[PDB]
Amino acid sequence: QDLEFTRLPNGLVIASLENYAPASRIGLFIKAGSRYENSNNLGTSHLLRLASSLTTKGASSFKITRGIEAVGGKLSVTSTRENMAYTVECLRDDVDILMEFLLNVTTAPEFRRWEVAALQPQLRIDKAVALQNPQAHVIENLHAAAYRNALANSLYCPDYRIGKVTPVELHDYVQNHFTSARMALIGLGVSHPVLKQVAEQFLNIRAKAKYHGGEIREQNGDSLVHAALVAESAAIGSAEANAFSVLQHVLGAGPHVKRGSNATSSLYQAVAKGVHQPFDVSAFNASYSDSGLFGFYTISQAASAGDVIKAAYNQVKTIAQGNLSNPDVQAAKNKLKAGYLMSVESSEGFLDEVGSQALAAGSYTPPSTVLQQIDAVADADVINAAKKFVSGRKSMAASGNLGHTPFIDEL
Amino acid sequence: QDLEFTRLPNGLVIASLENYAPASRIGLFIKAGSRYENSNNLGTSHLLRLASSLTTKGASSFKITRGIEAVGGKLSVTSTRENMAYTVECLRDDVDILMEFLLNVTTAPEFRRWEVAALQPQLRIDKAVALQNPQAHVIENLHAAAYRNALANSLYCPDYRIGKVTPVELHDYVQNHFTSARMALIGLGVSHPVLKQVAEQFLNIRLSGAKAKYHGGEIREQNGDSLVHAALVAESAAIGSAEANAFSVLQHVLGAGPHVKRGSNATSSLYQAVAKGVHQPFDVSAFNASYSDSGLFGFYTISQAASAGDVIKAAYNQVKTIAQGNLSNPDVQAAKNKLKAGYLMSVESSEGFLDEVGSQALAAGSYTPPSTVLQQIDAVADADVINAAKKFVSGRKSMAASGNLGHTPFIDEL
Repeated sequence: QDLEFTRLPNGLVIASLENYAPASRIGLFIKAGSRYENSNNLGTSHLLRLASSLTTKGASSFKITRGIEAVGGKLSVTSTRENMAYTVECLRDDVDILMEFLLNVTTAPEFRRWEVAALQPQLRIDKAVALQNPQAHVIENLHAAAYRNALANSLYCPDYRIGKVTPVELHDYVQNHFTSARMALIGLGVSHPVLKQVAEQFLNIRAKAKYHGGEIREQNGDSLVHAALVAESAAIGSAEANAFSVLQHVLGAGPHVKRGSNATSSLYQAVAKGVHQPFDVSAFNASYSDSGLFGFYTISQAASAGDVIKAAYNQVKTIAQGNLSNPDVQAAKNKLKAGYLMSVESSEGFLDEVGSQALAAGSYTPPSTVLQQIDAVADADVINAAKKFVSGRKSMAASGNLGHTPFIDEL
Repeated sequence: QDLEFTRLPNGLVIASLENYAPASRIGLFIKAGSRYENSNNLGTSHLLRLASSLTTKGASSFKITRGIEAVGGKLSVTSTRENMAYTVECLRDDVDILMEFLLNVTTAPEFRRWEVAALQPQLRIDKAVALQNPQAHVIENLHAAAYRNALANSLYCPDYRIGKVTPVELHDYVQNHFTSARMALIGLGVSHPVLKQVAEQFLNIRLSGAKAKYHGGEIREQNGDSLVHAALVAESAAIGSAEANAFSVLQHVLGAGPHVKRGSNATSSLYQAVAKGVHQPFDVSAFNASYSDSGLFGFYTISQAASAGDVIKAAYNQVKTIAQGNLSNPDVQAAKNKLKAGYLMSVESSEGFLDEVGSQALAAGSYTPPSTVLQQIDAVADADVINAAKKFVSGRKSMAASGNLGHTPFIDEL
């Protein structure tokens, strides 16, 4: 079948693709990420990721939990700095139940304060777990430096707001962003007019990422240095941004082979020529509706990172000068064509690509057309892309034992 | 009497001033602050501030504690990023006891590991107490930005080194910096050759320091607090330079805190300049830090969350106008009278005097009498004070804050 798609006069979107799968899948995306938080109501969105499965006007927290598990369904939340996502899974004989539970969470939650207060310390858990993975320190402390207010906001609540988030801020945040204009309802293995029936019946309701640059240095006790160095980018959808996406793979954005030596990654090889001590490196490419970021992510030892980062910085530098050949670029295209299609292979990874476009575009982009956009990329744009990285103002962030780590200006 | 002074061939210094006070006072200063810590052995000096009153080869931790208290003496430690200080108080009939305890702490401590491990969590206390006073966040997070390695080091141990400081690092830090070349023994109400007798007998003993390379930058510690604490500074002149005295004058011209209780700081150009714009509770004052290698100068800020962006610009402009040339002699003459007072009032006590004696002694080959210091104040020209302000405006900046920064600017917006 083909992906249905439309829009409501209230600005709401619907899609549908009856894949004939046994298990349906429905996902309500939205533009209510963490960038929409001011300095006052921080940690709000982290509470909302957990505020699902709470009391509603349509049902209680107990009915929701068991009513889902009785049919063996699923309920999961995903967030980005821009977008949020409420998603379900179930069998297509059980769609109508999960919707009634889904919308009561989204549309009309009550957020009774005691349930909220019992939920606050869960933040300390979900945060500190995900910060075991050291990248989450770096990336969060990185966006705090590159950008000022909006996209610099953390997905994860800071420590001082714990037990201070009110229901008042939530309902405000609900009413201020959970609007039909910002939403995009999506369903797979499901018919189109059903979601029309649901949305018309129920969902029919009512800052800038200013770049600054800078640097963070989180000295900690750990033998490995985690570090990143980036510059301002192009927003998603620009052909300019596709050039970075190509440039990302030219440098090598992680191994394709298990335990491979990353033979084609110009960075990992360029570092290997200088360094002979365990390391890792890869291309970082973040994109957003207003802006994005590009550069590379670093892992090294405490007494060798100062060599690794310079080598990566020079490899990008040579490519900006003009040192780049077509087949190298053609290879990165074949990678990018693969990275996209392999992402949307599953129902889930597909589902993220559908509504992201739907919120960021007035229509779904078929993947075949995306492949055409890849081929449209010129090698010179990829070079001018690298020029921006070198010439543009930088943003930096690290964590570890920084006894030998340089700064921006030394690079 | 007059302040005795000399130096030993091993590079050790002694002074003495028999003030005929009932209570003696002795202080062993040294160049072993926090700048001498690398990234590996951080928190070391914070442990040493507490590692006093531990076991030694000369005595046990119990003997030291009670033997002092039995005579009602005192033992206190002071540290700076450059210097440390071990000081005592006692009655002059009880000098020889406190010395034997003092030197055994300094000269030959054992640092037996279990006592050390029982002492580690005390760091979490002494730190977090002093960080109740919000300035300590700002100032520490400030030096981390202005400077790279040496003076950027915190006096206070970071959280990850807790329970990881070894005795090995200490004895190394002892042997690497507790040398006779870096010390300066001082005693008041005490005779000179006594300290000569002690030092020659005991202190006659044997890592280099690092540079305070300036970088600039900014820190922004978003927290839940209605008040914004903030600072903005630039690179300075080291202590002893006549250049540095100009800042010290410029410090008082702007107003480095009230002289009157609850006064409106009538002469503080900053507090008045802010007052012309703002009509909501605030505070501001001149910040002037100086060090042997470098220093810092600027101003410290306190404002509300939704008004600091106006306060800092007003202070920035008041300094800016003065750099352009807007400055008169009697305004400058007033700040001199302040500075002449701030110095003399500091060295009024035996204690505040004692810090001024040995600081010079470590940073100079001889004591500077205060009368000569007053001459150096009068030597300052108004134009140097203006060129001083030019450096603040023209030089690269360093910034730091803490609070609700919803409306707070950056360096570049200033």
